[PDB]
Amino acid sequence: GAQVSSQKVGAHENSSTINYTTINYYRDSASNAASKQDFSQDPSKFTEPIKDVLIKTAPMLN
Amino acid sequence: GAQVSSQKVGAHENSSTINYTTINYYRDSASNAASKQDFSQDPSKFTEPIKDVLIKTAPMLN
Amino acid sequence: GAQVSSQKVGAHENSSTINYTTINYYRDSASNAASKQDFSQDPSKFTEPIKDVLIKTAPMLN
Amino acid sequence: GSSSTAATSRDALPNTEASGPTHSKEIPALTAVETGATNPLVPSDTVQTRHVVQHRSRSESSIESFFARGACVTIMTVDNPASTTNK
Amino acid sequence: GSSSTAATSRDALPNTEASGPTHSKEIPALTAVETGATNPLVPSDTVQTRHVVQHRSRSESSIESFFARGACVTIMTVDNPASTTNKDKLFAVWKITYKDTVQLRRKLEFFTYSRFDMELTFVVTANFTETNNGHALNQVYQIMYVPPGAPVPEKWDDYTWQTSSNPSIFYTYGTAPARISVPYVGISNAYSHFYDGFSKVPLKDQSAALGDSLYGAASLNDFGILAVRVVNDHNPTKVTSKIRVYLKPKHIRVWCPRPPRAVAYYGPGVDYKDGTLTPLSTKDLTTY
Amino acid sequence: GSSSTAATSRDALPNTEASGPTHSKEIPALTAVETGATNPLVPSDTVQTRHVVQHRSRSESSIESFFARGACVTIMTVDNPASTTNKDKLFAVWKITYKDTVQLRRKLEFFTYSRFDMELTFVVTANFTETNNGHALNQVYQIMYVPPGAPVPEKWDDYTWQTSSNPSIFYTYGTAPARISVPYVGISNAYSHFYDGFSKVPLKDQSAALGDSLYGAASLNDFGILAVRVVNDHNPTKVTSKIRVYLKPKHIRVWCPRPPRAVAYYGPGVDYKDGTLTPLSTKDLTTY
Amino acid sequence: GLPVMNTPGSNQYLTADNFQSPCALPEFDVTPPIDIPGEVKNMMELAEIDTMIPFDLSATKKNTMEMYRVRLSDKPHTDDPILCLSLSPASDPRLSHTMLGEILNYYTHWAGSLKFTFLFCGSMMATGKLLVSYAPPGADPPKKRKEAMLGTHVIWDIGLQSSCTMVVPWISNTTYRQTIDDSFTEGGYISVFYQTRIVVPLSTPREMDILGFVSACNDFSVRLLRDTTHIEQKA
Amino acid sequence: GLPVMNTPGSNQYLTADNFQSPCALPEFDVTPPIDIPGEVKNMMELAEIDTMIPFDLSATKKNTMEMYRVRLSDKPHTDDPILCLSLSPASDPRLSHTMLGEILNYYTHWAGSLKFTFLFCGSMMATGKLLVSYAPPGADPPKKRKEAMLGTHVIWDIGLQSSCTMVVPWISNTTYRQTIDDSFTEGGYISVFYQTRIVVPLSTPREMDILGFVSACNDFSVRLLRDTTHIEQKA
Amino acid sequence: GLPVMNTPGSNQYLTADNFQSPCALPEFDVTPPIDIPGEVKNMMELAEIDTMIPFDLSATKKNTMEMYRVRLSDKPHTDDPILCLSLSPASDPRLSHTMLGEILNYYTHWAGSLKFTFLFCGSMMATGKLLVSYAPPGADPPKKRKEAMLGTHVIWDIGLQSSCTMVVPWISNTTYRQTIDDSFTEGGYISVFYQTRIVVPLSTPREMDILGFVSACNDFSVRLLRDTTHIEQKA
Amino acid sequence: EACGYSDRVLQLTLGNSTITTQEAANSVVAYGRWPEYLRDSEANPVDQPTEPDVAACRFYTLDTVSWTKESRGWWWKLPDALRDMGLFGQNMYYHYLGRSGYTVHVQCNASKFHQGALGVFAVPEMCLAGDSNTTTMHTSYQNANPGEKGGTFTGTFTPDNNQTSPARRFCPVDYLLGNGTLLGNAFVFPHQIINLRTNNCATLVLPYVNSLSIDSMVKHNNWGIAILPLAPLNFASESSPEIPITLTIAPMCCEFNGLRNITLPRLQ
Ligand SMILES: CCCCCCCCCCCCC/C=C/[C@@H](O)[C@@H](N)CO
Ligand SMILES: CCCCCCCCCCCCC/C=C/[C@@H](O)[C@@H](N)CO
Ligand SMILES: *C(=O)CCCCCCCCCCCCC
Ligand SMILES: *C(=O)CCCCCCCCCCCCC
Ligand SMILES: *C(=O)CCCCCCCCCCCCC
Repeated sequence: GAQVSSQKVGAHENSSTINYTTINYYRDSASNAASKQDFSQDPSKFTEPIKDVLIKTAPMLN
Repeated sequence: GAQVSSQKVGAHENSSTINYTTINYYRDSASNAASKQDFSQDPSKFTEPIKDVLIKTAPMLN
Repeated sequence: GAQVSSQKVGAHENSSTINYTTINYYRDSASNAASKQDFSQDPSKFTEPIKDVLIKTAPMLN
Repeated sequence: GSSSTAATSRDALPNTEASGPTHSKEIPALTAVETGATNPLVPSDTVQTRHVVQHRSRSESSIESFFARGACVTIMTVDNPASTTNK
Repeated sequence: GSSSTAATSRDALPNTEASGPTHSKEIPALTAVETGATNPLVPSDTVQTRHVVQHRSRSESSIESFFARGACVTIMTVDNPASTTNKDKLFAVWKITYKDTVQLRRKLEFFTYSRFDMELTFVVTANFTETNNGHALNQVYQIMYVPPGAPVPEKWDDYTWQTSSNPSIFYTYGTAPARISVPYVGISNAYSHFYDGFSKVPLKDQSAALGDSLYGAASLNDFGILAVRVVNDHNPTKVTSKIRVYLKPKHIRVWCPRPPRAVAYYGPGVDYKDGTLTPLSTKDLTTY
Repeated sequence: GSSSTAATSRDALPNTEASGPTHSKEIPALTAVETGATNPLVPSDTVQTRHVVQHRSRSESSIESFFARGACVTIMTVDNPASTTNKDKLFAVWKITYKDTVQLRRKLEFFTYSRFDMELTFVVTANFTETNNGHALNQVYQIMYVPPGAPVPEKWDDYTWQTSSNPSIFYTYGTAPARISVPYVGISNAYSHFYDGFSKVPLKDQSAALGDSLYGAASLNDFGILAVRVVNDHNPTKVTSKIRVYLKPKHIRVWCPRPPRAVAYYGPGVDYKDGTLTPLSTKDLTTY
Repeated sequence: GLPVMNTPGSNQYLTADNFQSPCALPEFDVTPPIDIPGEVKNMMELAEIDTMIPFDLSATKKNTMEMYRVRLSDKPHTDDPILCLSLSPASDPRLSHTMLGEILNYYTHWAGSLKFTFLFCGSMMATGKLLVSYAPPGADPPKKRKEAMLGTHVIWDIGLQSSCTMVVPWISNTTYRQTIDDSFTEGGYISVFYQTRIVVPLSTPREMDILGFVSACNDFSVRLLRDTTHIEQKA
Repeated sequence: GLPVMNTPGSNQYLTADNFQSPCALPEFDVTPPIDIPGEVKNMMELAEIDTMIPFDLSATKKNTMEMYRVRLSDKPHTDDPILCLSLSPASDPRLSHTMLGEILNYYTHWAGSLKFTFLFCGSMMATGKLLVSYAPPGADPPKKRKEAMLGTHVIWDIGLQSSCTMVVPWISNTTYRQTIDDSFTEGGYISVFYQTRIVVPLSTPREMDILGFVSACNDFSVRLLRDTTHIEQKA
Repeated sequence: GLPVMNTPGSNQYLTADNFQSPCALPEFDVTPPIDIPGEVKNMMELAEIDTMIPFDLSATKKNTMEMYRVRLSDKPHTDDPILCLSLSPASDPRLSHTMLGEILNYYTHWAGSLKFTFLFCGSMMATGKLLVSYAPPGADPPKKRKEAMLGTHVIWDIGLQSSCTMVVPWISNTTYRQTIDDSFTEGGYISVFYQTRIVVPLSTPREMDILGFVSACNDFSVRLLRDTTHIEQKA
Repeated sequence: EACGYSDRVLQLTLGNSTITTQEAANSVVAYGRWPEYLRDSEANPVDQPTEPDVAACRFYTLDTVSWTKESRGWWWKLPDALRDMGLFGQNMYYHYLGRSGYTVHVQCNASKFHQGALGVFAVPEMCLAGDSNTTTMHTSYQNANPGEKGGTFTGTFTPDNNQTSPARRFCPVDYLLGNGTLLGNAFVFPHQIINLRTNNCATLVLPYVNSLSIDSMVKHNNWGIAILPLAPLNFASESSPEIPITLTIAPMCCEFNGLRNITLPRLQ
């Protein structure tokens, strides 16, 4: 049941992808650690909540 | 001898089924933890212990 | 996710290559130990930084 | 090696089905407790219901889950006095 | 066996593209904030830019990353006096919440609704109170979780501490700080950082005092309480202990963003208090 | 599953080759250091050599190997007095750096620029100060990391210790020395062991005192500070503790080599002080 | 020895934890199980079984065989209530001690549809039509047939079929309700009335008793296990 | 028992650590999630939203609805500044408390391009041409159009399109800047001027207000999470 | 819980140990590396670079620009030494402080071939022939050309090629030598003499200086890392 | 459209009501989510819901307020503001539970010679600050819910000092959004700006927002409509000008559960 993943490597030694192994000991999801393998989304719903899609090169008001 | 199972996942992170690994260290069943992988049954033997099966849409007494 | 490598063996017992097993527990590279599997380079950039490559058998100045 | 893994204690309870009006000879609401039995009725039998996808579970109310907790059954008292004490 | 492993929180931000001069009918710089929208502009739209390969990431600013830290929500005080003392053995009762302290509360409050598995870590420290010299054997604490409805303890040693059903943590002094995980336990589909309403509806036909209730307050007892005590019997020499509770929100999700708390917190609600309403400092319009 | 495993740091150095007599126009021994280069000569170039199979390695002299050792960078002093004492409970505040001590600093300074993941190990020792006889329960230390900009603690017990966002280590006395890892956190592409310049540009048109700044000093606050305290409440009998911080540079890289510090360090910069400028000892030109 | 590093929670005792442990009686010849009748797999199964309600908890009737009997009579039609009851399964004195109420008090949260069945213990010669009502929270608790008639209800007609079942549908704002009296998670009102009036011939008893039973529908569940107040050990 | 050897860090509590731990409420029926509107995945998303700037933080205007209003007038052309501002997003009093500045104070380092949008709240009959400037550090902070004109700027012409956006490009020596006032990581100067002059007809207000907004460009990011000074608990 | 048994070394702190550990700054956006010139991979690389030797460490010349200058003259032929030096790279005052000597003092053991290069800083009109010698330990340290001539040496002829390199071959009984003065691991003697004599014409300086440099050959290595005495912190 | 169509000119139609506008700055849809009925997968209350449709899902025009040099701002709460509006209020009071979205149309016209900017904001769970410094969360149900006439913001925080007989009401200070946070940041919330020189009004389409699929409309207010003067009203030279701000709102895809006798609240 071992879950193997990739570490986004910062400062590399004078020493190919590096990995880290994770295994869940408990039956309850809540007991589990944070994956940190999270997703980004486009701000649109907040920065441009307007009915009629807007084109930056053209006049906002027309 | 490793026993791999599925965690019924509650509150999911902004991060496909998640699993948990279990291994038995002792020779005696009693030493083992509780699986919690249990079964439900129909209350019938208690809520309807009557000889002649009953149909809810029809008159209980006929 | 286990990383198996070779130990450069020094003083051998009256007892074929010997190996050592390594596994990364953390998601962050920084958390990881030092591989010590490092590389050497030729001193040239410091011992012979001269524009015109030099041949030891011949006159340095010509 | 690795071994991976009918109604489960943690399975979602039965979904509520959409139910309309009724003018029939069928009498679910009417019964006779004298027989020793309990009327298997559900909301849709006595009132007009909408369709509902049920997510709730009886996981925590299972025999194991109900008792799956360490409980205090006794408090034992012992001691270690000075050699001299008479007691 | 082994299971190995669209835009990721840790993916490199968009590269800056080479941009030359412009003499056109296209007007990116010009707009109208009145519409409710924010101009999606980028350096290359208003100035001549060079080509730049972007390596920077928003990894650390993600919802989980932003809260992925153990925060102190309360300090519980308990004790174990000499049998003789006239005053009662002091056992602690704390109503669980993130509002007793300000730091974590302000962070969670950047948003209206939230959802998450809760990780509680307990740091226990003890000490001697009297210029005495007698000692005390290693203490064992009992942290009992009492959910709304269950018999709340009235004595450091009454029947309730049996915890037949309630979850209890038996911590041993000097050992690695205690820790337990808790699922998303809300009676709602998500925790409400804010409730613009009441738990009761004041009915005309019914006496004023009866239909009354607190503003912005839902379940009089959201999540029950934490009842802590020192299991050890009364000791000749009195020893006072403190239990620091660290709360960390994991596997977390948040909805509907809000402007951060600008002025000193004043109670469990949004209420502000006189003399604290002037946050900003003096700085002239034309001074760098 | 299992992943198994050009010139390696631990590869055997070049074998010495058998060399006979010479009567030629080739002049290896002769050269011209003026060019800036060093004669790549080897024993076989100036003398008759035998064949030798070389087993020796430069493994231990590699950049990582050279620094692969925990070095003491500072000693923090904190305490926990009797409630009554008139003087304040002493909590420590240390500005993070490798220059407070000399050993590790001299090694890092063999080079202009550096890059590396940092491993901090904390050795904590405590003791009694007064010819008293009273005792004290096991102490729990709180090592809080306060980055530049964050509210620096003013009291052993003020609001800042909540560490809602800042990283804190809760160490328990008598237990294996605390340890944490830190990535390459520099605002630059590499740490600068030396900065031949200033943080400010003195502008004519502007008052002298304003444009002034320290020589060789960049960010007034490079990496913030380490704020340490004893979490336990004031104890009748006073106990003084010391926190020794061991710093080890891992996954390290270095650029542009330099001549080692030949004379006694005098402050955070390259400054030397009178009376310490005569390192070398007396030894005659013609004496073995 | 394999390099290990101890983490928070180490050496602690979580009464609710779930781990393995050494067996004090190794190789012990365990006595096999026999197919014993009446086996239960889930506490909810017991909640689904009809249990008699102690409706008349009045000063003199309470804690006696009488609290179970709701008395009716051949008296003239009145829009006034035969019996008023709050939908607080675990907290309301009349429901809190029934098989259902009792199991509910071992848990912090409850959800789903309940069903109330009423048994007419009067004589065969006795006819009548009653109105069983359920009024979801938020308004003036029904004190007259008029108001009660306006919400979820069932017009029970007395005859051969001794009993009548009224299903109290799962109607709530929150996904779960609290096993205690709480304005926010309130369930509403259950009331009973005379649709027409209990009619009886001569030589027959003008007064009779009606028994009432409560049980949980298959959509019913509970969560957050907890210690109950229905039992204690003062000393 | 398997031979193990404890290493440094053992039994310690790292507030920032990330490990597993026993669940106090085993098998607990968790309430599912509902598709709630307005969900956020990254703090930076909030920084990309336009937020009003408290420009006029003067003794009497500060901490009042007025600090947000930058007043202009039909007065004669002058090369003098309408408003001077330092590029210190997290430390500068006028930026530190804006949605962007506030999020920045939870972090030690900031990087990328910012964008300043100005809204002309004067009458439709009122015309004018303003000069919005950005001057990268290292020189005499602009006090006259002449100097400001020499650096990164935008000549805003007032008309139908109510607002004008000036993008402050990511121009720095270090890969990241400090969320505090620091000579070494200084951002430069943002200043505004009268290109020509606000002109208005008769029967029209010779004085009007212009609102200003700041937000982060898609190339913007922050790092090294930290506790902010914008809130406290003295006691 | 998995049965484990703690072994000796448990909970101890080995300053030289090499294990994993929790990261205080999770998910931290690390600033990438730029191709910076002059990167070093091994301390030995620095030892292979020619560094000037402080030969004349006499009472008055030491700790001054002069200690580096070995003075010669147009004087008559003499079998007497221009300069005597012991092969103790790390311990001998004249070698101990050179780039090579300095790195050697961070290590307990040294091995391999060294090379001594001499630069003639006299005038172009000045001719001469010098004898650079190396005498492996075990005998009377050379005090006269006669004896020095009998061991490993190089007859340097002064001309266009300003400098002359003499390679001191790895000649030892033990696989490694100690970075300190030690009879058992002694390296021998390095001495310099007048083969013929420095000759110069009229109108030319009869006295000139010769600079000397030391560096390590590719067969050179060091081991057993250790703290040096070349720097301290009394207080 | 080369054919004529434009951002400034719109026509909204719900049930028997239609709104037209020749000077609009487009329209905003809160969090990009258009109002919708409760899905089966997300549903809670099992009973057949009551969906009034056109009878309630139409445009109600509240009492017109007056904007002046002195005005500090106005506030309303949903559904509270519509509680007395025809068939929508009737259905809201007859049912235990109810959920609804809204199309908020704020009308405010003037002249090419007038100045000023109205900041129109839609705030989820708009909890406001009370008038008391000796006690907290004490604002009475009657005062927290003004109904159609709504409430107003104050440029200054003046504490209720009558400990004996407390006003038990809100003290919402303008620059602090009436809730402890800086107004300058209110823009992170679904909104539009009514800039006299650019547009007649503001149109906000609000979805049903909440920690629950459906809730108590009488006990709880889902949305808060805040209108503050970002830039003060100003005209030609008149020292005390004035212009009306008319607020028209329409419930959407709204539905109700738990039917019983009508709820008669103690609103005074
Ligand atoms: C032995 C230890 C057991 C610990 C038991 C903890 C269970 C209770 C956790 C409740 C979580 C509350 C988190 C904050 C919720 C608030 O925001 C609410 N007012 C919002 O809905
Ligand atoms: C709970 C413990 C957290 C520990 C936090 C440590 C983070 C700060 C580490 C800073 C690293 C500084 C290393 C030396 C850099 C100097 O050489 C600079 N002057 C050169 O750029
Ligand atoms: C999937 O996990 C199969 C591989 C198992 C690897 C060995 C597991 C190491 C110890 C796990 C026991 C789980 C603890 C409850
Ligand atoms: C089936 O278990 C084969 C896989 C074994 C995985 C490694 C087991 C981890 C340690 C177990 C030893 C048992 C302790 C008595
Ligand atoms: C790749 O690792 C698959 C093989 C896994 C071997 C068992 C791992 C031993 C315990 C690892 C758990 C990781 C600790 C976070």
